[PDB]
Amino acid sequence: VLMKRSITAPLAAHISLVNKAAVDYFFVELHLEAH
Amino acid sequence: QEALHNCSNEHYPVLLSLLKTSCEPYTRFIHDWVYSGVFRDAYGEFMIQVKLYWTHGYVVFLKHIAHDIYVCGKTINLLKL
Amino acid sequence: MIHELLLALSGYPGSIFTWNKRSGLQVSQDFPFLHPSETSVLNRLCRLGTDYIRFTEFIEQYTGHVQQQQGQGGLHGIYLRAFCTGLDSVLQPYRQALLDLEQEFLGDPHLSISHVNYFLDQFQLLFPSVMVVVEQIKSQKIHGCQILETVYKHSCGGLPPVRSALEKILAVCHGVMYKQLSAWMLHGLLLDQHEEFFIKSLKQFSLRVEILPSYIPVRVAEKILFVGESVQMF
Repeated sequence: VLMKRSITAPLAAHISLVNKAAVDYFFVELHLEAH
Repeated sequence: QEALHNCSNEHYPVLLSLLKTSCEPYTRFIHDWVYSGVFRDAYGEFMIQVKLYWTHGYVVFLKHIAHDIYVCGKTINLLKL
Repeated sequence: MIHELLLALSGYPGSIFTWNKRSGLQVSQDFPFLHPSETSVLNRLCRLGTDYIRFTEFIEQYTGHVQQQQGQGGLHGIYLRAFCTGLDSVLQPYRQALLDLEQEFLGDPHLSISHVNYFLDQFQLLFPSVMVVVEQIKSQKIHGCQILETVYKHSCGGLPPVRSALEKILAVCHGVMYKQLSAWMLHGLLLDQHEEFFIKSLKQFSLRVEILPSYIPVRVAEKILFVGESVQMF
């Protein structure tokens, strides 16, 4: 079979972790929710 | 594209072996900037590149994830600060 | 005359056997010392090599001349390449026969013509029967799944070697249609273009009654279409 989707599944699993670690870093430290 | 063009012939393994090693530097590139926030490229032949921090430049493959990687590297480069 | 015949029949013409496109191979026919007994056998053996040259030249012309992707399937398409691929595998015992003849002639160069004719008599029937099956495809410019019926109507024959030989080619043409078929029912996306298999909700597709082969009923094609559309939805 031709697909590169068996490569994408361990990467999209990491993109979300990166984004959530960024938004928590905003919230509990730089107080955007307080702003 | 020549992969999806021919898969039902005897020229299937030759093209598969060629694409599998021809796609290694690109997969090497994407494996760095997402996990270490440092981009790499050969000659600027791949288009994607990189206060308020979003004043950075930007200039088949699965384009569903390609633009996602472009922000997913800049946030690592921000968290490295 | 001995090795010369094998060299010409394999497809390397000389001047004893002047290759023509209308007499095929034909012996020089002007020797002032030729014998009429050998003459009929010479003309009879020339036909196999003529068919062989036409077969291999057609296969060479229409297999591997592109990277696979016109709009006509009489000269192009994956099904057409699969036809020539099966035909080459059927041609292997002719090559084997000629290769045995060289060894016997090296062992004894005084072997008679009837011995050779006797061994080639099984191919003598097999080449003219299979000639019309490819001749109809080239002449009528047959496209798509209409190919698969054309060989199937000629594999209702009453000759066992011809029957098995055409069956080989139909199985070879079956592999590639199965190869797309394994993908479209599980996804809904095909990698083939310009060759139609009753697939053009019917979002960007259309079910054709014409192209559908004879032994695959319309109910079965409906079931295939239903599974592909349904997996494409969710």
